[PDB]
Amino acid sequence: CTTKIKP
Amino acid sequence: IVGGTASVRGEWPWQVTLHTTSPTQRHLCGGSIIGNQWILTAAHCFYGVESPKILRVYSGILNQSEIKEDTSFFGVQEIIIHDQYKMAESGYDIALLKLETTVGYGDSQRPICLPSKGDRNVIYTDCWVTGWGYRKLRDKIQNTLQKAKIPLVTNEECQKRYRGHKITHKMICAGYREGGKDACKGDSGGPLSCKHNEVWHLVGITSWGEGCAQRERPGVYTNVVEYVDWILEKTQAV
Ligand SMILES: Nc1n[nH]c2cc(-c3nc([C@H](Cc4ccccc4)NC(=O)NCc4cc(Cl)ccc4-n4cnnn4)[nH]c3Cl)ccc12
Repeated sequence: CTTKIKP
Repeated sequence: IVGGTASVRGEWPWQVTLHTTSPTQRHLCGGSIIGNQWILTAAHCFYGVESPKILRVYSGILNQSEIKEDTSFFGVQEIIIHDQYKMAESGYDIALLKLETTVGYGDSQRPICLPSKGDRNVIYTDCWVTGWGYRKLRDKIQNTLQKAKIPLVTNEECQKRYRGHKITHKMICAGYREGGKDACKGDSGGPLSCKHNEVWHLVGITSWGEGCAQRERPGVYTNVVEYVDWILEKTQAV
């Protein structure tokens, strides 16, 4: 994904 | 899901079943894994839910019969409802569940990509709505996760179909002119997943409709691309 959600 | 078919195990690994334990345990809504502690779902699912303590998130489920008292689940630490949300029909029907523990990714449970800002102009031709919802207005929660392929409808065409409502660009509609295939009761909060360049994107969140799969009544979904900054605000908070 281009949109990233931080772990 | 009306006019759908049984999904194959592992087909929609971002799909979750959100259960309530109050007064008794039952499926409440669908949802999507978007991060290792994040579920994206519909704000209207939490009407009367006074605490996240009564919620259980089950991932990696094909059949509701897989869920018993000994089945593992994710607890919910926090319910984050869009603060402009009033009702599904007025929009902002979006919410995040912050999980008490981390989802370990695998072939049974993994995230779906959020849409790209540059992809607000892309034409999605391969969209599917999934859930354990009713197959008709008077039915029951289905055991097996169902799927139905549905075409996206322009905002202009959707507005013509919903006289008396205001269909905003924060909403996205999907359905056949003659009806037959759609989301129904129990599907809300779940994904509208579209495949583009061999990658699935979370294009919509099942929100509302007048009846289920009726002719000239497309399903209305939260248009996820319009909420990417809101999602990042909440999940990437410093
Ligand atoms: N355990 C349970 N037993 N029965 C249940 C039946 C439900 C149930 N879910 C719902 C939800 C609304 C809602 C969510 C949570 C709590 C209370 C209400 N609606 C939809 O899931 N579908 C809307 C829709 C979206 C779209 Cl895009 C196209 C058409 C429609 N529909 C229009 N009319 N119906 N669907 N209603 C009913 Cl009853 C849940 C659990 C259970």
